[PDB]
Amino acid sequence: NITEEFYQSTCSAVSKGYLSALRTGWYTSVITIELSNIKCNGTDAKVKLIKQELDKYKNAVTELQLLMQSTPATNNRAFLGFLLGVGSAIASGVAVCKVLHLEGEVNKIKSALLSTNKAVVSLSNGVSVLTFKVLDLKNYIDKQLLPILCSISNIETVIEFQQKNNRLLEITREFSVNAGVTTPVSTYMLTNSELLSLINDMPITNDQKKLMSNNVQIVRQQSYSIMCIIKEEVLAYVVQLPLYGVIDTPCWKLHTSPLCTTNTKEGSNICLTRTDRGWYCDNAGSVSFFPQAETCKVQSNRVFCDTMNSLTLPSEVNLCNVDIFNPKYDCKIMTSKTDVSSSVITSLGAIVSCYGKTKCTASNKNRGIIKTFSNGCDYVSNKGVDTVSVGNTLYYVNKQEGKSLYVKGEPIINFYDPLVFPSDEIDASISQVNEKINQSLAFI
Amino acid sequence: NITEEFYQSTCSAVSKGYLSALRTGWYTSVITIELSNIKCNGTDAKVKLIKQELDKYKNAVTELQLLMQSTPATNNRAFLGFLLGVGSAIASGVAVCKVLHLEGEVNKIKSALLSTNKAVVSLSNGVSVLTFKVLDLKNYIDKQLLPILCSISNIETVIEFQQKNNRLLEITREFSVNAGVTTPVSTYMLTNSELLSLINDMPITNDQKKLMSNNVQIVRQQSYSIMCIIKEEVLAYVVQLPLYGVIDTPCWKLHTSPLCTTNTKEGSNICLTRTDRGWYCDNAGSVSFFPQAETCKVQSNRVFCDTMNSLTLPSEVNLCNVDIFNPKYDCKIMTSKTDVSSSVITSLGAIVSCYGKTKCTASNKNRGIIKTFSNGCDYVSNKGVDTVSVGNTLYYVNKQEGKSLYVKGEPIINFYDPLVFPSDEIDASISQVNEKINQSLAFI
Amino acid sequence: NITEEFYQSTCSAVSKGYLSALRTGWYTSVITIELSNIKCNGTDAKVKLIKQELDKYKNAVTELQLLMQSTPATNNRAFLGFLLGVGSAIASGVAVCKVLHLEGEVNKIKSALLSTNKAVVSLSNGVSVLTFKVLDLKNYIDKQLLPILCSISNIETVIEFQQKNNRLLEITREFSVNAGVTTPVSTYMLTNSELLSLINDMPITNDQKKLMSNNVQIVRQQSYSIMCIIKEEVLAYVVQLPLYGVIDTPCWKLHTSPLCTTNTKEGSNICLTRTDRGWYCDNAGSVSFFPQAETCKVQSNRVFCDTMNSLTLPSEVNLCNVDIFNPKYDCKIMTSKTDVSSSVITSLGAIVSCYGKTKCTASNKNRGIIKTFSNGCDYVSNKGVDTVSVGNTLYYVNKQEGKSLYVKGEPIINFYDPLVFPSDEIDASISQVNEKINQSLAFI
Ligand SMILES: *[C@@H]1O[C@H](CO)[C@@H](O)[C@H](O)[C@H]1NC(C)=O
Ligand SMILES: *[C@@H]1O[C@H](CO)[C@@H](O)[C@H](O)[C@H]1NC(C)=O
Ligand SMILES: *[C@@H]1O[C@H](CO)[C@@H](O)[C@H](O)[C@H]1NC(C)=O
Repeated sequence: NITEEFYQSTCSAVSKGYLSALRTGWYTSVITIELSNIKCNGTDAKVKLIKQELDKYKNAVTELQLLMQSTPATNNRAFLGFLLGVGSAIASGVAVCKVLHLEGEVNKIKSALLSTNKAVVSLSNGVSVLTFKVLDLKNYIDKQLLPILCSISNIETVIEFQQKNNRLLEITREFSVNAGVTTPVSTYMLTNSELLSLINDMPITNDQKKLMSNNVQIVRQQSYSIMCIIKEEVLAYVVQLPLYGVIDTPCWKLHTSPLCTTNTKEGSNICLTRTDRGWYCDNAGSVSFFPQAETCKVQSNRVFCDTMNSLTLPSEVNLCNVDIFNPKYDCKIMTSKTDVSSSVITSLGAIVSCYGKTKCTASNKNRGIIKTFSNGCDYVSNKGVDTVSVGNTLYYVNKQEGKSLYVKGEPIINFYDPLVFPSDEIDASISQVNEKINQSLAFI
Repeated sequence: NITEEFYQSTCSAVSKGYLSALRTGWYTSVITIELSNIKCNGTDAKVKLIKQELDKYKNAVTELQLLMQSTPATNNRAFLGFLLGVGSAIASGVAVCKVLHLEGEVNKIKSALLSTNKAVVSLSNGVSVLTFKVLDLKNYIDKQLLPILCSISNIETVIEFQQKNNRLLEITREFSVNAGVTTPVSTYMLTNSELLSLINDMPITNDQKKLMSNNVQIVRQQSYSIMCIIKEEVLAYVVQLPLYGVIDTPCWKLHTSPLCTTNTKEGSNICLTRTDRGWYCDNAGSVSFFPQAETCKVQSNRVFCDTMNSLTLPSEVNLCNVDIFNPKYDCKIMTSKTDVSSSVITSLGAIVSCYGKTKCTASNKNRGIIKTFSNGCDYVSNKGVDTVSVGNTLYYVNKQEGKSLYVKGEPIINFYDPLVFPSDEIDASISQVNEKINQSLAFI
Repeated sequence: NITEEFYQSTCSAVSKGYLSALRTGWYTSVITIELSNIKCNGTDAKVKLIKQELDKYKNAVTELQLLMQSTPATNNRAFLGFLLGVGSAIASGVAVCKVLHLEGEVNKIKSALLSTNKAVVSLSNGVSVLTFKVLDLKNYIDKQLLPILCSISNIETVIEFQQKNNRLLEITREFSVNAGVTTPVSTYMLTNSELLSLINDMPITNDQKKLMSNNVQIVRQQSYSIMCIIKEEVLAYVVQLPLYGVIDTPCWKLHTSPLCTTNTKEGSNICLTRTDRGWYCDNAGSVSFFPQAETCKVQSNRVFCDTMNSLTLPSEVNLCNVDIFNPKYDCKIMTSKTDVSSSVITSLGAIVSCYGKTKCTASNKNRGIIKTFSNGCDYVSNKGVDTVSVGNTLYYVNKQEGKSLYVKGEPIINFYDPLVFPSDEIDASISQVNEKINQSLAFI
């Protein structure tokens, strides 16, 4: 299943054996709530609580109408994460909400949901969306609360109205503190049973349905709830769900740590770090590279990522793991003189970069220290090891089952003459450093 | 209204036509909740629920008193975002909460709100703050719950007490998971009707009132709720609201993308990227520049930003868009050899940086691909285009109405000799690169 | 108590007088909720609300069981913050949740909590954890709701069941929008009274107990709630609490701002910035350095940090404050030509970097401007000063009591010849710049 390989030559480790679940597109659906357009002298304590809860309903509608006085929009951005492009996440959902403001477009939705709660509607611009009516407050108020307008009430209707109205109030609270765009999509916007049935009635493959149904918590974190329109007794908000066009392709996570020399005199040390760490997944002949591995969510061996946070690299980028000096791909590195100690916890072990006077160890629960790292970059597997200490920092290692492979090799930092080594190169590569050394050497 | 101009020479696009709403200061207000200092043998099921809800009230007060055992403080920080300064956001509100601990200062507030819920109070240090009493639990408990202390109760008082007490419990929950400082300000801290009336009774211009009232959801996201003091049956917490001293000045958003050469042999390419992307707004003879455009919130054509996240640049910075080689301002760029493909979704179109073997296209809903980008930096408008693909990444473009202008020009990267081009310069400019090239040329 | 020293030579200020509270480890506890495995024809309005609330209970259990279809895991990352290592925060808690899936392990917990709500249990792998039963829904349903299965009910049982079931529903909502791992730990996962007693029954020093009890809001923000297992009528989720192995050691916060020359001709200026800003705390003969001071939480004079976000540096790093040219430690700086104006609000004052044509002032509430900064880097104390203005940005200063010391000195940027000054060095030091200048000088 999950395996790992550490490369002593480049101070890096690769965790193989994962499967992909990349979000490639969006599916926009319209969630609706039918409202009541409702306009005594009694002071009954049972009806006073009804008038109180009914005023919470009037204010919620007014608050949401005041909220839609403008076009919904989220804040847009317009190691190697700074190389990414800039997208507009809710651009697809906003385009669907723009259509619902066209005249007669809401009446098309209101009539389709007249005899059922769930319907597919083709909009005027051509988009085929799935529409869902999740709360019929119009039917409840006009059939139960209106016949009391008095003092013909009971305590059982006060409780039932507070329950039905509570969802509208909570949806309002979320939109009020999020400027009408929320993520992840809470259970008030879409309950678990509603989401599961929404996924089932969705035009996707059987493999996409089973994937989304077995990982609904991830689907929520990758969805947006966009407040849309209140018109003609209909409250509509667009839910924007992820499409996983890439499923079950190989994925692997590259971990990197600084590789420095271990000379005794302080300051005369040179360092080198592979900057291409992150998640990699095979995707359509290329490799989708996610520089900020903190953007992907891992469930057992499934990896959920968003292509918006990816670069599309040639598959030859994998050669940097075996031979960082290969002539087919220019492997990205950074150079530095900052030889500070740290550790990187991998999927099945821990990389340790111990330099200077730092105390680096690997311990077990009952027995204590079992390995003492010397100066340089080293690695230990989580088999038999429970914690790793670098300086004053205690790292817990991941206790997942898997086999690691230690690939011995000469650290490539030893191949560089420190006198002509180009320190302080942040976005560099093997060929750039060689081109810079060749200039410094010719100038001597 | 909204227009856009793409500059082929520098691979950048400017979106003009926006209006400003910059937060320049803070207005601190004091929100109060009057508490009851309350100290049978019956087992009535109606009174047992009252004793349960009353114990939730006692614990909430104790939890908030335990919360104020120290001075409230938020975590402080002390492309071009690293050039920003460091502020203390709640420093103004904390100074107001420090005054409320002075003796007799709380009694001044308690007496001002005796005959009304809303009052302006001048504190001892000279600050004139607006005080609001939003919940009188003291009056409810002492007039309704105290007369039952028994078993003279009904179910209608159990429900009404749970409703009034629920707000205090929720305010407590928020402060417990936020260390007494919350943002945005939820509807439990300040309801929509309370906030709107607070804005109305605020000493500001009529233009500031209408702006804040039409964008209350933004005012929440730019406000802080600071837990303050519990003393003498009074629960006080400071709400810190934004002041928009700059309103309706021109704003524009600068989008930049890497500009590289398109030579066939891999690695021999040089790249150049304008680093001055972000939001720009005219402000008091200068230009307020926001390097991280993700910090500003856009509502239709209004742009809400915080001057704390801005630099104050000369208005001559606008010359970099027309002539990046102008002698009046040193335009900021970065150099690199990393020619990776990406796209930047603009307000009215999309910039495409296609390099190497990447497949870059622009498509429509029904018809599919309509443009195939060649190697280099190019642009397409959202008119007729719905999606843009770079590699394995699908970008949805913004469907907002507006007119774009394509300004043809020679890409400035072609003006540089690659042999003496200074690659890997992150925080550089046009003059710095020229000064570095002149040194490499003189040394040959 | 709190003091501050500004160094005019290096444009930096140190705030001394704080005490440490560094998280060094984790303590995992198991929170349990006993569930009821429950399987009429009446339409009574009192029993219909019971069947409604009972179906919310069935769905909550089903939703949580569907949530555990995989191993819980959070998104992992694998000025000087980029030098930090990479940990797995919930690795310790996940290893405890992995043990609860072993057969018979849950039955050990179920029997220990049979006669009490609070117990210490030694697991099969050897870990001694504290187990807590916080909700016995099994006892409530089987003793009160089961005897009605009808129409023997009252309204007092509908309210009491909605109250007890509400906590399970809220715990479910949090786990649904967080993929089973939440932080901070809300009051639904662990109430304030439960947490305080959990801290009391914890195997730690008396000093750790009093510290955690007086700062429970911080303990929440540094804890994780990990959804674990639902097996044999037991709902278990692991709460992972911080261990503060370092307490009451000296801490100080280093603030830095750009130091530039003030020549009249634009562009001919060189800049220099100390990059070692952040929090420093004495820790076990070394110094724990936190490069991103926004990760530490300050309560009065106590500083709560996490060693996972720290580097372990020699105590000689403190010499950079008095003598940045000391031969014992290579002080980290960055070089630049970007002379932009900004301010840094310190604990007791404000650093001002005024360059070019920027208007930099320091004002008071009633009197207005009292100091006008000239070009260069300067400092003002919060005594008598309420606000600081740099350009169009208004900074409020911290009004905390304390004494500042202005240490006069020649700005070290004046010691460098601009013709051979190495601009655009991001991760550099004093010795690196000298080594680069010596090369440029020998080449002339
Ligand atoms: C200089 O370039 C040549 C050819 O590209 C290469 O073989 C040699 O190793 C380079 N020199 C250094 C010091 O990297
Ligand atoms: C060198 O500097 C001069 C004057 O500043 C300028 O005209 C020339 O273009 C520079 N050379 C290069 C290669 O940029
Ligand atoms: C060159 O190095 C020597 C010895 O390390 C030092 O004394 C001198 O100041 C350096 N020169 C410059 C310009 O920094």
